[PDB]
Amino acid sequence: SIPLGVIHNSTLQVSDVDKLVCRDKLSSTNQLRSVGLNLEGNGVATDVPSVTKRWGFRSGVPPKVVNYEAGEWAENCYNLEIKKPDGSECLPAAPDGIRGFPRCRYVHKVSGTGPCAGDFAFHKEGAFFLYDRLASTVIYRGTTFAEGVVAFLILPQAKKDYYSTTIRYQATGFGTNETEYLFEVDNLTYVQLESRFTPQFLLQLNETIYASG
Amino acid sequence: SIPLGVIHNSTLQVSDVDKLVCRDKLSSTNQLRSVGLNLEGNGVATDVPSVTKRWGFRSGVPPKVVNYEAGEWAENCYNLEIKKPDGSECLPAAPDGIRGFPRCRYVHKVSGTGPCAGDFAFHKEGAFFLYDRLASTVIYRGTTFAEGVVAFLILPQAKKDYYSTTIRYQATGFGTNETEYLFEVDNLTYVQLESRFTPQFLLQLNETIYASG
Amino acid sequence: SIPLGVIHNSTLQVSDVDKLVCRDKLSSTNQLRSVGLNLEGNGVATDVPSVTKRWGFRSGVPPKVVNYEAGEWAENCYNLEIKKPDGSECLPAAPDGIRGFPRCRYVHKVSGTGPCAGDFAFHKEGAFFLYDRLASTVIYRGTTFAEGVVAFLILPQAKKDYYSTTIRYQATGFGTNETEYLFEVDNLTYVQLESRFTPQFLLQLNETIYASG
Amino acid sequence: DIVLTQSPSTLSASVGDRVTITCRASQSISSWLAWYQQKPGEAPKLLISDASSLESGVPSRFSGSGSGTEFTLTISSLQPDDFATYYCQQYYSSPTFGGGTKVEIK
Amino acid sequence: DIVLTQSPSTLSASVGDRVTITCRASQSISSWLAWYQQKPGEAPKLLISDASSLESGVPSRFSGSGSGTEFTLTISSLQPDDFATYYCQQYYSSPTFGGGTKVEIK
Amino acid sequence: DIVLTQSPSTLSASVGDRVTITCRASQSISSWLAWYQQKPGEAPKLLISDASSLESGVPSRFSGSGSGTEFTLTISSLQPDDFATYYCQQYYSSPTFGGGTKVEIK
Amino acid sequence: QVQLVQSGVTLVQPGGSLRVSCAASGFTFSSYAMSWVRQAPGKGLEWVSAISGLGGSTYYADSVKGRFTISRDNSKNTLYLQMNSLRAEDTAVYYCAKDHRVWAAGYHFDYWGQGALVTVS
Amino acid sequence: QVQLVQSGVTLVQPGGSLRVSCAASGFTFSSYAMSWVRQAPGKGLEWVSAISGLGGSTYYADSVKGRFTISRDNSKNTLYLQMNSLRAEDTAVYYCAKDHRVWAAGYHFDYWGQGALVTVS
Amino acid sequence: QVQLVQSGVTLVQPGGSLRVSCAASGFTFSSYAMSWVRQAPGKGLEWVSAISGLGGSTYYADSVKGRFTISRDNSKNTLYLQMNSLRAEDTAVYYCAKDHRVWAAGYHFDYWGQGALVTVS
Amino acid sequence: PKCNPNLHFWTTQDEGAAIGLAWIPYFGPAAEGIYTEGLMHNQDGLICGLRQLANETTQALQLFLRATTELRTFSILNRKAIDFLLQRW
Amino acid sequence: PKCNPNLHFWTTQDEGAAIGLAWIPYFGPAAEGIYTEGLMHNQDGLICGLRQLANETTQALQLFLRATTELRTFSILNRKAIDFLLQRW
Amino acid sequence: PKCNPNLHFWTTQDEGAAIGLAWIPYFGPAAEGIYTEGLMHNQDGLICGLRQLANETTQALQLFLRATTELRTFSILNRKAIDFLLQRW
Ligand SMILES: *[C@@H]1O[C@H](CO)[C@@H](O[C@@H]2O[C@H](CO)[C@@H](O[C@@H]3O[C@H](CO[C@H]4O[C@H](CO)[C@@H](O)[C@H](O)[C@@H]4O)[C@@H](O)[C@H](O[C@H]4O[C@H](CO)[C@@H](O)[C@H](O)[C@@H]4O[C@H]4O[C@H](CO)[C@@H](O)[C@H](O)[C@@H]4O)[C@@H]3O)[C@H](O)[C@H]2NC(C)=O)[C@H](O)[C@H]1NC(C)=O
Ligand SMILES: *[C@@H]1O[C@H](CO)[C@@H](O[C@@H]2O[C@H](CO)[C@@H](O[C@@H]3O[C@H](CO[C@H]4O[C@H](CO)[C@@H](O)[C@H](O)[C@@H]4O)[C@@H](O)[C@H](O[C@H]4O[C@H](CO)[C@@H](O)[C@H](O)[C@@H]4O[C@H]4O[C@H](CO)[C@@H](O)[C@H](O)[C@@H]4O)[C@@H]3O)[C@H](O)[C@H]2NC(C)=O)[C@H](O)[C@H]1NC(C)=O
Ligand SMILES: *[C@@H]1O[C@H](CO)[C@@H](O[C@@H]2O[C@H](CO)[C@@H](O[C@@H]3O[C@H](CO[C@H]4O[C@H](CO)[C@@H](O)[C@H](O)[C@@H]4O)[C@@H](O)[C@H](O[C@H]4O[C@H](CO)[C@@H](O)[C@H](O)[C@@H]4O[C@H]4O[C@H](CO)[C@@H](O)[C@H](O)[C@@H]4O)[C@@H]3O)[C@H](O)[C@H]2NC(C)=O)[C@H](O)[C@H]1NC(C)=O
Ligand SMILES: *[C@@H]1O[C@H](CO)[C@@H](O[C@@H]2O[C@H](CO)[C@@H](O)[C@H](O)[C@H]2NC(C)=O)[C@H](O)[C@H]1NC(C)=O
Ligand SMILES: *[C@@H]1O[C@H](CO)[C@@H](O[C@@H]2O[C@H](CO)[C@@H](O)[C@H](O)[C@H]2NC(C)=O)[C@H](O)[C@H]1NC(C)=O
Ligand SMILES: *[C@@H]1O[C@H](CO)[C@@H](O[C@@H]2O[C@H](CO)[C@@H](O)[C@H](O)[C@H]2NC(C)=O)[C@H](O)[C@H]1NC(C)=O
Ligand SMILES: *[C@@H]1O[C@H](CO)[C@@H](O)[C@H](O)[C@H]1NC(C)=O
Ligand SMILES: *[C@@H]1O[C@H](CO)[C@@H](O)[C@H](O)[C@H]1NC(C)=O
Ligand SMILES: *[C@@H]1O[C@H](CO)[C@@H](O)[C@H](O)[C@H]1NC(C)=O
Ligand SMILES: *[C@@H]1O[C@H](CO)[C@@H](O)[C@H](O)[C@H]1NC(C)=O
Ligand SMILES: *[C@@H]1O[C@H](CO)[C@@H](O)[C@H](O)[C@H]1NC(C)=O
Ligand SMILES: *[C@@H]1O[C@H](CO)[C@@H](O)[C@H](O)[C@H]1NC(C)=O
Repeated sequence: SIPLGVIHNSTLQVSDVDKLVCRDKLSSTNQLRSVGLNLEGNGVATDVPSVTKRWGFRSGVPPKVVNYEAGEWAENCYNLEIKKPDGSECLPAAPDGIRGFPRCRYVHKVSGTGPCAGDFAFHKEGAFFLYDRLASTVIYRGTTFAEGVVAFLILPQAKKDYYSTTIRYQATGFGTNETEYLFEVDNLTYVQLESRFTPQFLLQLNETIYASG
Repeated sequence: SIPLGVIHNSTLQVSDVDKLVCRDKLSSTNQLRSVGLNLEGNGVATDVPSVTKRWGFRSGVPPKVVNYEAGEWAENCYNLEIKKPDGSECLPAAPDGIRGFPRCRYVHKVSGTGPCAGDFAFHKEGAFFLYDRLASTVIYRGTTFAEGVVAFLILPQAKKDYYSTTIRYQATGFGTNETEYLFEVDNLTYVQLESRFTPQFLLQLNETIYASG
Repeated sequence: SIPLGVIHNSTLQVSDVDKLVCRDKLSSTNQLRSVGLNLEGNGVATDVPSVTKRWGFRSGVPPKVVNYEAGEWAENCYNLEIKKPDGSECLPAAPDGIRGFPRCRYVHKVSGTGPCAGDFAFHKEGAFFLYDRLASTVIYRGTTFAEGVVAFLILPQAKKDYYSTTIRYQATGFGTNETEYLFEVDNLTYVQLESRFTPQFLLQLNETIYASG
Repeated sequence: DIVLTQSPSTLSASVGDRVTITCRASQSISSWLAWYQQKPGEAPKLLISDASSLESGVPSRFSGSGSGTEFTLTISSLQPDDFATYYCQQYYSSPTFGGGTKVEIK
Repeated sequence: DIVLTQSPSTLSASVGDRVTITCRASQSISSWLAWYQQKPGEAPKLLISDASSLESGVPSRFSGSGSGTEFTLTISSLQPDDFATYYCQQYYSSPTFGGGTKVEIK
Repeated sequence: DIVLTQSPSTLSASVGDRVTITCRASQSISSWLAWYQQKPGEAPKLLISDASSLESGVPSRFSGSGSGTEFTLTISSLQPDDFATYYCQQYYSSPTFGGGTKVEIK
Repeated sequence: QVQLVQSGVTLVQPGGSLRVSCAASGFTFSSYAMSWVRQAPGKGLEWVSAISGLGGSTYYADSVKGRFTISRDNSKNTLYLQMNSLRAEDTAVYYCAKDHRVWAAGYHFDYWGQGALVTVS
Repeated sequence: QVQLVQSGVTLVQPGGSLRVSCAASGFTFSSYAMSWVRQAPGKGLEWVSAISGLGGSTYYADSVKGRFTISRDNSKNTLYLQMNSLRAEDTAVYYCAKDHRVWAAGYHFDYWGQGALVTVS
Repeated sequence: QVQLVQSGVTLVQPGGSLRVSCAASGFTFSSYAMSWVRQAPGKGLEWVSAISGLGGSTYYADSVKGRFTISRDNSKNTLYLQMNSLRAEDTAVYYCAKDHRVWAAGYHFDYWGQGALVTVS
Repeated sequence: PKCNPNLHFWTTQDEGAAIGLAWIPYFGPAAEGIYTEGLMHNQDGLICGLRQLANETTQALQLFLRATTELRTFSILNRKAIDFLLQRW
Repeated sequence: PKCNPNLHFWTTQDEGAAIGLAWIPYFGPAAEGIYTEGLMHNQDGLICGLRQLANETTQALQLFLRATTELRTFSILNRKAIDFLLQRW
Repeated sequence: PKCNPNLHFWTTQDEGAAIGLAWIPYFGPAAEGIYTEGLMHNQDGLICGLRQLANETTQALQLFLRATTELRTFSILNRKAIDFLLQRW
């Protein structure tokens, strides 16, 4: 059924079921591992709005959860605290055990509102939402995560194979061609956002208007 | 310890521990499966009252849960929403993940009351309560299910092996030789129930008094 | 990685990974078992205060849970119902499934208060807190348990291998060199406690002042 | 692990009388008890299932009841055929028997 | 498990006209549909992905849309080259085809 | 992964004086530190466990303390025997040593 | 209809062994389970061991666990029992017995074989 | 650039077998997946089976499950297909086809091989 | 009472191998664990590897992982250490060392063997 | 007793792999139209013995669940498999 | 140190299968009278080494639980078994 | 497409066993300083094929999770191992 990857002579192969190995003795299980991977490696437009475009909502489907043992650093983590504009929550709480993605570089924390037509928040292409050593089909309320995927692997019997910035936002529409965005520096000072703006550029703007108020 | 069934030459055998097989290579696990089965196949009196007679209550025992991969269609599903006549709940809520029995033909939904002497609702002979791909020792509040059992099986490496009516009721006593019953057509129009009455007969009576009010 | 014990010729050996056995066929898994063990066997000072000294509090760490199949009788079980002196709870509730340590001899139930600096209650040396067939890294609010450890074992294919007193207390400080203690006989009658006093001695004092009020 | 107690050990009584026999246990049991008969050489026979459910082809004189640990077996209007030895089979947790109960005449 | 329905079966029409073709299914589908062309002997060609995303190197006359089950394909200002046979490839749950759609002139 | 820092590197001092020695680390540690002595050829000896628990058969002059990263070792009223080289053994996460600490006279 | 056939009796030395065979007819031999009970002379009853209606589950008394091996044959409408290492205590009348209930429940027994007064010396 | 090479055609008897080989060039042969579709004469299309971009995942139509065995070779920039037990219905033009998307998604096909009108008798 | 016996010293070529044996007496050899530490001349200390009190758990420093193999014998009141593939850096005085605590905890060491100034050429 | 020799069931498509892109959740069905609904008309007494088998299996099954603390068991068949391995190896 | 060479324990009857009909819940005990209470008087130093063994095992055990996200582990012994299989196969 | 041939990861120290006494919780770190942070600069196209592999694997992975009722799966790799065993035995 499911694929599985191997490491023979420090390089890669692939085999579902039928490809024998009279070589890989599979000495134990600690070499057998499962690995997450972020999509930043694929190099998508990792701005804020496309995220909203890369996602969606619906209902009738549950969440599901899975375990991996290791992943990748995050140049763009994401957390959300959103309510429907009536005042009710969009998202469900994060259950016990789950915690934010531990190892971030730019936490794109957000609040805002919008019609959350759907009691859960899936990825559009069917990606994951990568928490501490865990993935989901969906997002949980008020918790850091990252986008990524998973693979499963075998290893041979030789070896094994920090600031955490905060960033804030506001927005509306939120799953719409009318979706709005804003960037925080202060209580009051905000700005209309563009896809151009990087974390570094906005971090720089924590000096410009940080001086000019 | 536990039994287990096999399929050799498209027929059945049985073996606990010691019976060898130098034949069944057991090529994989997807052939290894676990199956639920409804008692309608055994052909009991599948009326409403005997259900109450086929069950009971007590406490001091927990619930337990188990997984199966497939079962059988239901000519008689059952759901319950019952309170003690004082006003308190009899049953506990259905925890997360669990959902009604998906594939029904006659949903014998019920409400009513009665002394629920026992914080859980076991089967009397020690059957199950079959939810979506899951069984229980007990019933959960406000959720469809069915009665049935389970077996475990191996298969060879060849192959693999809709309306959902609603029905409503009322009742009291509920675990008693004094248990009462009623059948709904309208807000007000009900009738004293008999074990004779089938789903089809009462469905027909959704025409007779449906005309005569 | 992890150790594991064996029973060859009704005596003990040890082996992590590499020590072969061309002897132990490992006929099945029911012989493979996991066992808890109480520290009373090691014969520590099993008074009340050292318990508080044998423990502590902190936060940032979760709880973890594990299963064993059998353990040992308890000459000193322990249960706790403690709040911070402001009035708030120290401990978290015991989740579902978990229940008190079933098989006790002297239940040293307690209440009291004190600064519970840390949202969880670990053991100091890194022992366990042994509930019904289960251990924890921590304690749960309002539930019997015992202190102990675990081992894992294999057995050969031959064989397999009551009052429950109540006792009550009060105390303050509770993780301090200023920790206080009291022993209950009545509503009002208490006494300043000493490490000398055994369950038997205090049980005897349920006659002396039980007469003298 | 559980043990029964037939009581009385036996009886020496005559036709037409009514007799009850008791049967106790060390632990509580539901209506999951049985009764039997057999004679010195004969293969036995079943009498009641569940402690009250009479069997087929048996006189209605045979009757018993109880719950928990105490359990009875009352028969009026005896017969010669009724003077076999009788037994009390637990089947709650293990199919346990006990000392049995013999019958005779003066 | 799912089945399509090309409609119309074909057409016999002339240059410059505009034509739409329909394509139905037995079950609801998103914008996960495609279109093709091929001629009596030629290897086929792709036209649209997702039911609206036109391909490279294709005239802009080619256009279609829909959702759920109903799906369209509208082309104005036809050509001789446009008079191949066209097809409608589901790819929601299984890469399903159907009866195809031929083109000609009077 | 963790590294220590004995400080001072050594000392050249005389009898009767009191001396403290420091011992730092790259990461915070509880009272899970030790101390030792050994001479140019001699097998070593233990002095303190946990950073304050003195050993058996040792003078009470030997004393130290600390927490986290900073850790001390104070001895009054020195002796010739006290002029061995001393060391500081981490045992929090890995049994780590460092540059040691030598003693002498002017 | 229910026609048990308890085999005849044989003498076996201490420590020996034996294969019993009780046969049955009059019903669906598979739908019901069977067992074994013994009565030494001048004694009461004692359950021995039991089987599922199909042979998956086995159940043995503690006193003879491992010493005795139950078995049946649905095809032949036949019961068996293999036994070994036999002591003097095993001298008794072993009966093949049928249940009241069906499908490997209801240990309480309906019928009773003829019995065979097995002996040791 | 994208240069499929559909092999030539061969006659095979009923129940026989065959190994197709389509070759490709013009891109990263590994980054994309492939499949097979058939068109009998005077007929429409029919998906056969498909592969991952690397060979882990396989996918077969129900009608030919087990009868046909897909395979590729990333190193040789080559596709294959092993087939057997062949019926008359299999007489058709089998095309090696490339996806629009990349990395073993997007079953909808970009390119089309030349085809080979396989026959049975 | 605690009487360690560090074996004598031997010269071994580079890349060679060796089996050390430290023996002990004066206590319950099983109840305590042991380890190895080295001091090259004019140098400080360096932990090598360690063992449980019974031999289940092993622990090795990173610098020598796989190169060295610890072992003991509870019955003989004896320690061992197998080593191989030896470099020049390994030239040092290897000590067999006992803990303060008991039952395979308390890496901090109570006693110290005599040491053996192992060499490479 | 009564016994339905016929059978009709609701398996899942755990595999079968007749899959396009609907495997994704966001565009997939909710919880229905997902279970294959296979029929059966094979040997009649087969399934009667099967129902019998399950009814028998119930006993040890309850004993097992009784004999743990787990709520939601999922580890049975894996345990049975490894048991079979040991029983052969 | 101190060590009790004697031992008395509270196993479960996972099997033993001395079972009538009380396996059913509704007529069964609640949670008690279910654990067998076996005694032991075998080799004395055996159990002392055993207690020792557990106290040693604690370390890697905590590291393991620390090294996951699971709350309620149940998968240890199965993992150990399959590890042994690989170690032999 | 784009692909970072370099890689930097955050594994756990499930083992490695460079351990003193900090394995204990009460004196240990909270949740951080616990994950090893290993770097990588090996074969470049290796990891590109790897990322590719994961992106492909996603499909069957979702089908699997869709095809159960479990919330928090943990049983995959054990299942794969035993599958491999059967595939060899
Ligand atoms: C595996 O599959 C088998 C079927 O192949 C199935 O066996 C079935 O078990 C049930 C449970 O015993 C059987 O139903 C029993 O039927 C008898 C006799 O039936 C006649 O009489 C009753 C009552 O008069 C009528 O309703 C019926 O229509 C028939 O005319 C009943 O007497 C039994 O009832 C008593 O015992 C039951 C068991 O406790 C109780 O459920 C019931 O309440 C009755 O007990 C009450 O009265 C007792 C009197 O002493 C009292 O002591 C009790 O405390 C209580 O108050 C029972 O209904 C059914 O016939 C069996 N089927 C077959 C074909 O034999 C297994 O159940 C199944 N396994 C599993 C796990 O499901
Ligand atoms: C495995 O790894 C591969 C990469 O190697 C990755 O494939 C990537 O998939 C996404 C999803 O389709 C691709 O993004 C698409 O790009 C096309 C074309 O890009 C141009 O045009 C868009 C839009 O104008 C620009 O934004 C972009 O910058 C380029 O200029 C887009 O047209 C696609 O958008 C439509 O389709 C998407 C799929 O549904 C939707 O997300 C999107 O909203 C658009 O759909 C909308 O419009 C439709 C019009 O008919 C309408 O029908 C819909 O209902 C909806 O309203 C899309 O953004 C990306 O290019 C792929 N990468 C590569 C290298 O090809 C896989 O996703 C990855 N696997 C997993 C599981 O992650
Ligand atoms: C495996 O089994 C072994 C037993 O075979 C068991 O080892 C036991 O470990 C405990 C924990 O250290 C040992 O208890 C220690 O005993 C010493 C000395 O005992 C005397 O002195 C104390 C205190 O004066 C008296 O109470 C006692 O009755 C004796 O007279 C104590 O000094 C230790 O206390 C200090 O260290 C402990 C460890 O942190 C702390 O729990 C305690 O609070 C003390 O620390 C405090 O003071 C320090 C002073 O510097 C300070 O730095 C700290 O921060 C803190 O404030 C300790 O009580 C016991 O003797 C061992 N048993 C044997 C036979 O040796 C293992 O624990 C067991 N494994 C597991 C996992 O359980
Ligand atoms: C933008 O930069 C300012 C400083 O230049 C940040 O304010 C500092 O925040 C840190 C911790 O976040 C505090 O320790 C300092 O005391 C703050 N300094 C002042 C002058 O306020 C500010 O947090 C940055 N913006 C964001 C969104 O993080
Ligand atoms: C009895 O039959 C009536 C119709 O004959 C049902 O009423 C219809 O219910 C459906 C959906 O349940 C609605 O779409 C119709 O509009 C209803 N029609 C009328 C005239 O009310 C009624 O629900 C049936 N009874 C029960 C209990 O289901
Ligand atoms: C101290 O002993 C007294 C009796 O000597 C206990 O009081 C009895 O408690 C039992 C149940 O706990 C009751 O059934 C009796 O009726 C009580 N008798 C009296 C006279 O009160 C008392 O519980 C004991 N103390 C503690 C803390 O248990
Ligand atoms: C492993 O691969 C390297 C180059 O990648 C090659 O030099 C070597 O011979 C290979 N060894 C084996 C055993 O395949
Ligand atoms: C506004 O910012 C200040 C710090 O600059 C903070 O004290 C205050 O709580 C903030 N208020 C809101 C509403 O965010
Ligand atoms: C399988 O059973 C059928 C009849 O059920 C029989 O004809 C055939 O010979 C059997 N084959 C084997 C291999 O047992
Ligand atoms: C009574 O029935 C009508 C529909 O016929 C419905 O609108 C109403 O809510 C019902 N009321 C109650 C109390 O069930
Ligand atoms: C087992 O140990 C006993 C003593 O403990 C000894 O007499 C016997 O020979 C041993 N047998 C084996 C097979 O090791
Ligand atoms: C005091 O003790 C009596 C029984 O002796 C009991 O009824 C009462 O509830 C107790 N009160 C409190 C506050 O504990």
